Amino acid sequence: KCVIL
Amino acid sequence: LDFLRDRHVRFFQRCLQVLPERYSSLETSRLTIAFFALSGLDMLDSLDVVNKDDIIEWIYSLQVLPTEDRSNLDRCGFRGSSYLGIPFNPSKNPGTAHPYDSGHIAMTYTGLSCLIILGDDLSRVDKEACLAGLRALQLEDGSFCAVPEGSENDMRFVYCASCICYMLNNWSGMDMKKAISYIRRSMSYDNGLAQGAGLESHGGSTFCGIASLCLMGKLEEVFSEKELNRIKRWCIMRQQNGYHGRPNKPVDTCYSFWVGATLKLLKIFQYTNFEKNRNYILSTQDRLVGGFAKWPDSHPDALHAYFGICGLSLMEESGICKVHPALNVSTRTSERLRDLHQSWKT
Amino acid sequence: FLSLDSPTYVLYRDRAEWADIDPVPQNDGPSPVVQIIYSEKFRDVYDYFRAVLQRDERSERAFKLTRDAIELNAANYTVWHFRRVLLRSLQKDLQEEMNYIIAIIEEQPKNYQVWHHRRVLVEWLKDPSQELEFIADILNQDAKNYHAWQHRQWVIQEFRLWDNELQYVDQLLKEDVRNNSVWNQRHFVISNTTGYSDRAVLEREVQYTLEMIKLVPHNESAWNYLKGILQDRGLSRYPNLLNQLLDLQPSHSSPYLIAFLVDIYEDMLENQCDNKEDILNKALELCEILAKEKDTIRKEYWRYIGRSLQSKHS
Ligand SMILES: CC(C)=CCC/C(C)=C/CC/C(C)=C/CCN(C)CCOP(=O)(O)OP(=O)(O)O
Ligand SMILES: [Zn+2]
Repeated sequence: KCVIL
Repeated sequence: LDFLRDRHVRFFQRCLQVLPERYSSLETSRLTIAFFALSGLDMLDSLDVVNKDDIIEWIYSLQVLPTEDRSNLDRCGFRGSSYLGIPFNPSKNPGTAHPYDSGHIAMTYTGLSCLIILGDDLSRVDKEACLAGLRALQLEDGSFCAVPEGSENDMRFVYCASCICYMLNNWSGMDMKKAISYIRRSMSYDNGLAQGAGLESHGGSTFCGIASLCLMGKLEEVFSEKELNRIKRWCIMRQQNGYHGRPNKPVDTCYSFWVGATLKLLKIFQYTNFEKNRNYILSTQDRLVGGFAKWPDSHPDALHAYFGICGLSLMEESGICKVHPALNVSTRTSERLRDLHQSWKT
Repeated sequence: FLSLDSPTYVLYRDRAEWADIDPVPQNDGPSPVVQIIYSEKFRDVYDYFRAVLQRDERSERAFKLTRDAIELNAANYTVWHFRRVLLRSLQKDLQEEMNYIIAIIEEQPKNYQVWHHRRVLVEWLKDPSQELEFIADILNQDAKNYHAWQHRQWVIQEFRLWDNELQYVDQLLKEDVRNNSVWNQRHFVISNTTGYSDRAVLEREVQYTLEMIKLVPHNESAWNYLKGILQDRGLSRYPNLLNQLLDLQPSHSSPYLIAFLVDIYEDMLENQCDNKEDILNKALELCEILAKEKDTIRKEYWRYIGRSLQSKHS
């Protein structure tokens, strides 16, 4: 996963 | 293999419908999930499969409008969702005062962006309120925070600010000179752009920096030719097959857009290897449920489904609209935005 | 106090201490978009969180409620903000909160809200004594965690804790000379302490990097550092570098080395060097070597660089 916030 | 277009259309449709209890951590940023889905359908020219009017009302119910006494201007913009419990109000009546209700820069950005994609004309958007809210978020160093109550500040939000100003076709939302200064100061010794001064340059922040400057129409003015050449070198070195976000890190589908789009804005994406990039992106395609993952044989999500598609778009994949690399919407949508801005000037 | 998975857990709607509060439900209107389905337990905690939030109740029970809301969703920035409001209002023991956030971050090291919370706490306490060790532990599970490095640079700069960082950097580079984050830290430390204008420092660094390159020649990070600390001084101003690199070419060759040479040659052409047309040819020769056999994936890029050199120096 890529958490950008 | 091949691009399973219909499968992805359904994937995005599902995202707009209902999400499993295990996506609760996205609650406060549901609006960006909607953006990934809508913009993704737009990119696949399938917005017809959704009720644009229902969604538009939902989005407007997320707008934080100024109160009667206009005392909450610095807190206007859009919410990520209705998690605060404020009664559903599609930007009709004024604002029902609440101690902790304010907008979030990334939501104001994706919100406006969604409205434009859905065909709305932004007439119900309190432009001045949003711009006032934006201004309040900028720090002395030129960067931005996400909410008036306070948060971390970095390049991600500088890009959000730029997009908002661009879409509202009004840059009074920021002190451009200071933002530009922040962007320049983020340049690393290796020539890429970092989240902030001194930090490791990164594909995500490099995109945010470069894209912001392009949106401001000041790329050439801010960086010298020599500088742009160094940045280009750093960016094109990110391709291994697909793209990674930092030297010596494994590739991830979403960088096919973050870096790819940057390369496009710098006019040298054309010199990258298309086949290996396309092959990598497709290798992360979920042939069963649709969508894309960051890595092959990994679970897909809305973010990678959207960016994987935009990555493919950069190479003009058969079946995918061309993506505007700086605004992060389909060129068609950017065009409609041009008409909108023009229409305003009357 | 009462854990969410305890056999005796009781919904807030069934707790006497909460009888006076009317829960506030979330409503997404007639046609909800990207609606997440919530368990009874989840919705129950948040229906009361909304109630307390809406009334800005600075109570001890609200403080305990945030602990649950956070366990359910640590990414809800509003919950963290409210918890900070309460920490102040109730004048809670911040040293205790430090232990709390320390555990939370270990479980969710990639969450933005938790790192921001810890930074606010350290600012409040003006105490950075636990920071460097805590970060080193996090970097132990992920040596490239961007949040960890960002926090580490903030702590070091804010409380001027430069004394041991260069040694920390040296230790990590030994564990993985390819960690691009550590090379960035090294440049961060040096440029903020001695700087690179001291020829003795520059020489130490250039020599250090060449040693690392010799150990693992195919490492973009090492090469980027070397070029980074010299590019603004002028690469062509170091005549012995050019020949030392040409000497490496035989065995320690890599696309990074070739690229470096091309960049050196270009600097020369940029500074009206002697044997201009000859230098240009040496560059073009390398550009093609990169395109045709050493960095083929960038074939069209290198040829594009070549065309740029010819049309600029002829
Ligand atoms: C909604 C929307 C389109 C927003 C655009 C504005 C933003 C938020 C851009 C974010 C760009 C970006 C990719 C930032 C990096 C985020 N991370 C994942 C940071 C640190 O986590 P790591 O796992 O170490 O990252 P990685 O290893 O992928 O570099
Ligand atoms: Zn990703």
